[PDB]
Formats: sequence, structure tokens, C-alpha cells
Amino acid sequence: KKEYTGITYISGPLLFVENAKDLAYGAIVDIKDGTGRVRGGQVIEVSEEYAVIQVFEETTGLDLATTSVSLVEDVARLGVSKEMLGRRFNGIGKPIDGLPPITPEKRLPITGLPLNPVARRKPEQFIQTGISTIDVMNTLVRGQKLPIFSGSGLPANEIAAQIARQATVRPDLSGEGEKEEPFAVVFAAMGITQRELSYFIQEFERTGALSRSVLFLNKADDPTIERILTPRMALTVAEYLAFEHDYHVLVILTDMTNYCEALREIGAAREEIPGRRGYPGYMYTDLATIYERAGVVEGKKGSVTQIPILSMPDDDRTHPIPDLTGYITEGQIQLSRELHRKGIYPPIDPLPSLSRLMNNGVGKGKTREDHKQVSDQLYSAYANGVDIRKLVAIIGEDALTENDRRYLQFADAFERFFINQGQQNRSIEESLQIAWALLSMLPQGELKRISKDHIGKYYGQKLEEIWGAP
Amino acid sequence: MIQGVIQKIAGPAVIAKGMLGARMYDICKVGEEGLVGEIIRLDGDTAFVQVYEDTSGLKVGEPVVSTGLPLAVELGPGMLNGIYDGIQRPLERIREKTGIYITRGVVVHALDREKKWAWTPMVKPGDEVRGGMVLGTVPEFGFTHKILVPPDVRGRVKEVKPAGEYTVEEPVVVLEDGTELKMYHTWPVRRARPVQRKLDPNTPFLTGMRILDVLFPVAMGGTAAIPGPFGAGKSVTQQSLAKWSNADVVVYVGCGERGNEMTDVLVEFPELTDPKTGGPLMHRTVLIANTSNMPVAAREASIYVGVTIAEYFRDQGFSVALMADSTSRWAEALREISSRLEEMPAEEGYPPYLAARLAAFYERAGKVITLGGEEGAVTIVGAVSPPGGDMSEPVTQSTLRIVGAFWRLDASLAFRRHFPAINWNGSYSLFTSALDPWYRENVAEDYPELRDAISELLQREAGLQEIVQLVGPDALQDAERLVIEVGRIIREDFLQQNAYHEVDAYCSMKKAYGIMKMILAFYKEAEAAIKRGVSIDEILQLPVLERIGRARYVSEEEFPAYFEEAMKEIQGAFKALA
Amino acid sequence: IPGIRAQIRFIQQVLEQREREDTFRLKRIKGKIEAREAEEE
Repeated sequence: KKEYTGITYISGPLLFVENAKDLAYGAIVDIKDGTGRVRGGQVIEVSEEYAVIQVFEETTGLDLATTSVSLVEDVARLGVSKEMLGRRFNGIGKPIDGLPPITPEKRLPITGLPLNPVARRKPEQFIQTGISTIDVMNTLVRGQKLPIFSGSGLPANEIAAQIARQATVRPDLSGEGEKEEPFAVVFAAMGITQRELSYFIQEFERTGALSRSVLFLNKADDPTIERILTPRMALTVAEYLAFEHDYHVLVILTDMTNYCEALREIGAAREEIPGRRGYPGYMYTDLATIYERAGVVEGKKGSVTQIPILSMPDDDRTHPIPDLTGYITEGQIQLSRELHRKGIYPPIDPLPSLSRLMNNGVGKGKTREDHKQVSDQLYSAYANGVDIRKLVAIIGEDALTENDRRYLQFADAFERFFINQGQQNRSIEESLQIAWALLSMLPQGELKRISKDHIGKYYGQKLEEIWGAP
Repeated sequence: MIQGVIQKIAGPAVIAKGMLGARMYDICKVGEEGLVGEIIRLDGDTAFVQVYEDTSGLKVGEPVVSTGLPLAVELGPGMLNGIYDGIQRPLERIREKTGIYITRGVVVHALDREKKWAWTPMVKPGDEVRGGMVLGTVPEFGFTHKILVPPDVRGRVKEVKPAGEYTVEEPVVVLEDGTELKMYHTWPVRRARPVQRKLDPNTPFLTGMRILDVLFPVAMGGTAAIPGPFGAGKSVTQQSLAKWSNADVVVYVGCGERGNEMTDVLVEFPELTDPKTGGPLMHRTVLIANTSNMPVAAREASIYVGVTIAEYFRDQGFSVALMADSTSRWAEALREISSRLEEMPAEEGYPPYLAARLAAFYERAGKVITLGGEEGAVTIVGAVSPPGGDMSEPVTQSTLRIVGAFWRLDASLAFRRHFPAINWNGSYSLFTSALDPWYRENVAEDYPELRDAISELLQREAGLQEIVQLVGPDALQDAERLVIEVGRIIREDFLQQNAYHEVDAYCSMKKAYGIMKMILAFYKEAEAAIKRGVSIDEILQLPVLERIGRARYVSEEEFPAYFEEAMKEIQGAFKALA
Repeated sequence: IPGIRAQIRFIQQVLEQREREDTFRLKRIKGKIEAREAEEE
């Protein structure tokens, strides 16, 4: 194997090597030093006189006399297989769960190709996450990109793990009748700590969710370039499964802010001049190359749904990261610090949340046909309840009209029975039941969004099940 | 012709080597895989190239070839019913070639080189020709596609090809000095195609929507701008404007849209739309689809490609309507391109030439006398979508200074079931005074005064709402009650329009004039009555109301009779008040 | 409300101005490192 000696420079993350015309741009190399310890590096610049290499590790043993550089691969690839389901990987594709490496059905470039616009089709069917404020009011449709806007201290890892081990597709509600479409979850974690890593492993092992999952876990002190490669490997596996084996895939990307920070550090390490607010000038197109490889294609039966989780840096929805993410994706689910400190889990605020494709995935043939109007009615009632709850502090309840006390009690029971669901796994029917039992508090005729048929059909139930059962 | 090697791959689409003959902003072929890129800086022997796709896998020593010509489009027969990307690449043939993905370095020609067209000459040997003159004819999806001399060509005919049936490449006319004219030519997308003279904005662009055509019109060759809030039904408005207007050809430009742009462009247009007269609407429109993760060069050039195609169809003698899906997503790509060249930002990061580029786009609109002596026009309707609806960003400010009309869609209206959800308070237009004569001569001698009167009623009813919020409607006087009621009647029987009703989908100018005149007459009568001593309650239950509010759904033929008899009925019910 | 909006737009102006200054400086130092690495080549 051809070895390249002739290092001329070592500083920080870079090192220059001479007489290296035969290294392709973007290639992956390895760096063997005087003690024989082998590191890894990527070629970020090549010309006639020398090549620049970014070492993704520390450089504390290197010298200009014993170091050598050798090629391992011309472009970054990933060996995929259908027997990855159940395995854990570190974020550049190496196993960390103590099992043998896999044998690939093929090797794929992790920086995949863009989808052709005339090949997609309109997303049509929904996914049951088991959480009522998401299913009923912000339904997730197969092929959508729905991000979760979290905070600094809010529990987004718990919500991620719960959605991961609860999600399913419901073929019986549609005409399909029988369960023959497979479901898979791909779980990419970026810059997590050891505490969170222990939590995730324990959660995926204690309930058998691992049997249908792939995990790409990337710790906080690992090389940053691995943090850059993690989501691309995840989405490569997802696209392969979906469009070669008809799987329905659900991809979760745990902290896109960690990704953006790594991207900024790398861009600065190559001496690029940044853009607005200090982030790279090309962050929009980068995030787009990640998010936009998701959807449903025409003539195929698989699908790729995507739920990027990110924590708004300073609770600021105008920071570049949530800003661009909102430009690209189709809605957002907004966690709230108030509901969190009030002891509610999961702390989802229905008022600033929104699913943009929801209307094309609900109704008869897809879900129960009262879904849309019940959603709108719950929204309006909760808004009125919140306003009245604010006014009753300066007026006092005795000076309120009757419908107002109705709305007050409604909003209270709403956030105590609908939102605060704990670790229960609610179907869609249980959620619609609870919604109707809550709407039954308001007087009939106040529900001016719903049509009369459904009001006759479902009104009148009272809170029975949520306290008659766990 | 010029050819070199690679000297340095500095990273993301940045190359160099010795190519002394090469010229600025030429299109080049990088590597062996043939990646395309544009030359941005010449130095000594070397030249800097900006590749479009990613360069991972390239190495130094590979060849670099320069085509010798800047970014260009192919203007000829075969573009209608077609779906292109931002640089005129046929997406359908790409798919048929390489599947559901777009592999890098794929090569396809915009015009199908194999299809045969039925040529029909219109010159004979010895004829002098200049730039822009007609040359022949080809039938295409139901209209004669003329064949035009390129705008910079001049000579005398030597020979013409007989009627027959040829391909696009066949040289159908050979000029004397030796140059051959094919069925198509090419044009740099960054140069405005020349014309004789620009005419004035004195003829209206008819949309078929009452509010846009009456309260805020645009002239032939004018420009408007609409914002893009969610839930306001922008797509339905755009489709109605596409299918009902008096434009012969439609060009739709979707630049940098969300992944789900098909859901309302590529699955809707081909089927869910039919013209007034025939089959598919797609037989007279050119789509330019461009999602978010396409290369930035394509997303930035999409606007210019679209406007050049529209200028072609105008120079041919039609009247074109061009719509930009989101110019904010285009300004984003512009900012990114600028940041790669390390320029100083002006405000909010945007380069200091944002306004110049925006004007260089919008100023190609207009009605002209073509080089061939015909008349044609291009009307632009471009959408702007700020971050959180703030009209103070630099893109919106730069736009509003050069457009002629602002149609303010608003979600709060579609929340209360008002369609189309155009806010009549924030909207405006600047073409009304210039358009008045055409109105007097083609609609009615008093049309402008009725339009101002309706505007004034709406203005008063708006300036009255706060006192209605404070106490409620029943607590007001008789005159204030009357103006509230007549304002509701206006904005529920004249402004509002149902795009799916097979009769209310369209409306003429005379139909709208009739409705306005009906309402003004009714209001004059009612004012006289309540001044006389009738209560507003006898008035609200008058039977003439359910006919003045039903006048939308009557056909365009049965409307003159309906109108005259409804006017007589309005006269009658007043006598019972007298 | 007008007073708060005034304060906000003022703060935003100052922040953008500082950002512009420091990007100017960054461009300068990059040009410098390239020049003085090439002159030593």
C-alpha cells in the first residue's frame, strides 16, 4: 500500500503532506505515528504542491519525522444490510454493542442524491404516536417533517424515547385491513452525554423496541466530524430500507443544535468567513440536504417520516437555527416551560403548535371522520379558557357570565386529562373519546365548529375512562 | 475549445488551472464526470470555476473544458406542457433515464431532438430578413408556434425548406452569407431581449376576480405582489388567476420551495385544472419546479430562466402571465451565493445589490411592440414571504418600491370563511387613474364613480367598527345601522367569490358593474326611507335582498335581464316605502 | 408600545453594526495569513 511521508506542518486540527496528488478531494485517510497508534482524517483540500488533512482527533503524539498517511477510501461509504435492525453504532458506522460487524448487502455513499420532484406523491396517511396532543390536534402524516422545538431544561429525551417505543401504523383504520407493512425506527443522537446514553440504551432494551430499531449514538466528546456524519448515515439507512424493502421508517434526530454547532466549528477550522449571526453562509442548504431527503415516492410502497428535535438556544424563535428549520419543515411542536413546571408531562403547548399537512391525513378512510372539526373545536375552547383564566384574577369569578365559568372549568380539565397523560399509550380512539368527554362540558350549541350529525352521535359522554382506568 | 487541467480543488466547488483563452462567466465542464460550473475569476493563466454539484471524488490533473458561452436557454418549439428545473433541465426525461434520484452529471437537451414538427415556410429565396421577423410556422398543442429570426441576425434568404416534417435541429433556412437558421436559438438569461418600443399602461389585465379586477387592478404589463401566509388559500387564488385570466400562456416559477411543492403544483396543474375551452390547462403553461435541496446556482437562476421564456413567448406575439412562487426563497439563495464570494453584507446579511437584481427582474415586464411589428405583453405576479410576516425586511421593502399593486392575502379572513381572503384595507394599486379611459369606453361612462363610491362605503364601515365592538350592533343609530348592513351586503355579495362554483368562478367587468350599481341604488333608496321614518327592520326583511345577493350565480347571458328586472324591483319596493 | 419598539430597533441596529465591523476584520486577517504564507511560500 502506497504510504505518504513528507508531512510539513502540524497545527491544531490540520496537517499538510507533500507529493500527494493521488488523494481525491474528500477522501478518508489514516495517520500512523511513531508509536503505531492509528488515527483518522479527511482530505479537505488538495493541490499540486500539498494536501490538507483534517484530523478528527487530538494530535498529541505526532512529529514531522515518523508520521505517515495512507488512503482507506476515496469517498465515505456505508455498508448497509437488512440485519442492522437491532444494532447500535457509534456515528461513523462501527458497532458498539459488543456484537460482530455486519456483512453488507452493498456499500452506499452516505451523501445521497436529491429526490426528483416528479417522482414524489402527496402524503396521504397518518402515524399513531400514542400521544393525544400530537395525534388529535397535530397529526403526523407519513412523509412529513415535523420538528419539536424544545427549551433548555425541558424533557425532550423522554418525549423522544416515548415516541420511539410507542409509534405504529394503523392499517385497520384504512381499507388495508391487515398488518403486512413493516415499521422501523432509526434513531440518531448527536453530541449526547454519558448520562443520556445510559438512559437511551436502558429505554430501548427494557421493552423490546430495540428489535425493530437502528441506533447511531454519538457522544459529546467524540470528534466533531463524526457528529457531522451521523445524520447522513442515519438517513442513508432509512432511504435504503424504505425504498428497497417497502419499510415505513421513522427517523429521529435528537439535537440539531449540536449539529449546527459542530458545523460552525468545522467551517471556522477551514478558514471560511461566516454569515449572519456567526453561522456559516451555507447553513440553509446544508439543513435542507438533511431534511429534504424524506417523503413518499410514486410507485413505491415505503415511506420516510422525520422528526428533528432541537432546543431553541435562548427560547428565541428568531435564532437562525429554529428560523431556518421553520423555513424548511412543515410545522412544529412546541414544548412549554410553564406546563412543565406545573407538573404536566408531556408538556406540549397546543396553542403555538401546528401541523401543516394535517388536513390531508385525517377524515373517513384515514381516521374517524369527526377528527378535523373536533380538533378545531378543542383549539377554540382552549383559547377562550386561557383568556378567561387571565381575566378572572382581576374580576373575580362571581362577576363572570355562565359560559365563562364553563370555559374556565373546561380549560382546567383539558390540561389535566388531555395533555397530562403520563406514560400511557393512548390509541387514536381513546384520544377522541377523551376529547369528546371534555367537549361535553361546554353546552351543546356552543360547539359552533362541529356539524350537527357528530354532535348527535358522540356528545353526552362524561369523564369515565381516564379515572375508571389507568 | 479552450481546455486545461485541474490545479487545485480548494473544496466546495472551487477549481483552477491554465486556460488563457477562457472568458468570464462562461459555462465549463469539470473533471471526467463532466460536472458543470461557471467561471468567476481569471488570473494570469489560471481560471476559477464554481461547480454546481459536489466535487467529492475529484483529483488534480483531470481535464477542464470551457463551452465558450454563458448561461443560456433554448428557445424553440417543444417547451409547452413541460416541467423544467432552475436551469432548463427536463425533469420527466431525467426521471425516465435515471430513476427516482438525480445522479450527478446527467446530460439531457431541453428540446426533444427526435420529435418531428410540421414545418410551413413563410419566406422565399431573395427575401431580406432582420432580427425578430417571422420565418415559418409549427402547430403545437393547439396554436401556431411561429419561428423567429434570432434578434442579432440579419441577412438575405438563399433557400427555404419545403413544407414537409422535420426535427428541431434541421436547418430550415440558409441565409446567403452561409449562416443556417434552425427551428430554435439560444439566449443568455441575463440579457433582456430587445424590442422596438414600450407602450403605456392603458389596458387592463383581467383576472376574473371581482375584487382584484375592480378595487385593485393591474395593467397589461404591470406587476403585483402577494404575501404567502399559511391557510390564506394562496394556491387556489393562483390557480384561478392562471386559468381565468386573459393571458395566452402561463409561466409558473417555483424557486426553492418546500419538499411538498408537488402537493399543489405538480399533482394539481396537470389534472385538476382545465381551461375555459378545451382539455388540460397544461397545454399552454410551462412549469419550472425547483425544490429546496437543489444546487444554489439553479435556484438563483430560476427567475431569469422563467422571465426569458416569457419574453420569448411575448416576442412571438402573445400575452403572457408569469408567477414567481416565492421570491424570498430566491433572495435567500442570492445571499448564500454572495456569502461564498466573501462580500460585505448590506442589511440583514443581504448583499448590497439585492434591489438592483430585483429591479432587473421586475423591469422586464411590460407591453411592447415586438421586433416583428406585433404587440405582446408580460405581466408578473410575484409572491413574498417574510420570516414572521414582518413587512420591514429588506426583500419586501425593495419589492414594494417597484411593483404597482399589492394584494394583501390575510389568514384572519379565511378563518371567518371569506374567500378570496384579500384584505381590502392594506391592499392598494397605482394603475387606476391611468386605466380610467378604458373603463369609461368599455364598461360604462360612470364606472369610476361607482368604484369610488363602493370604496367609500367600505371605508366608512371600517371606520365605524370600534364603536360596534364597544356596545354592539343593536345599540347604534339608524344611519349607522344602515351603513353596517350595507357594508355587510357589499362584502358578502360582491367581494366574496366562490372559485369552485361553475358560474361564480368567473365574472366579467359588466357583471361586476351591474352588481355595484344594484347595491348603490338599494342604498340610496334605503337612506331616503330611514330619513323618512321607516325602521331598518322592515328594510332588512325586504324580499329584494335575497335577489340582490343571489346575482352572483346567474350566467353571463341571463345577467342583463336579471339586472334590469332587479333594478325595476328595487324601484318598486321603494314606492311601498313612499 | 411605540417606546419599546423604538428601543428594540435601536438595539438591533447596534448589534448589526458590531457584526459588520468584526466580519470586516476577519476578512482582513484571512487575506493577511494567505499573503504572508504565500510570500514565504
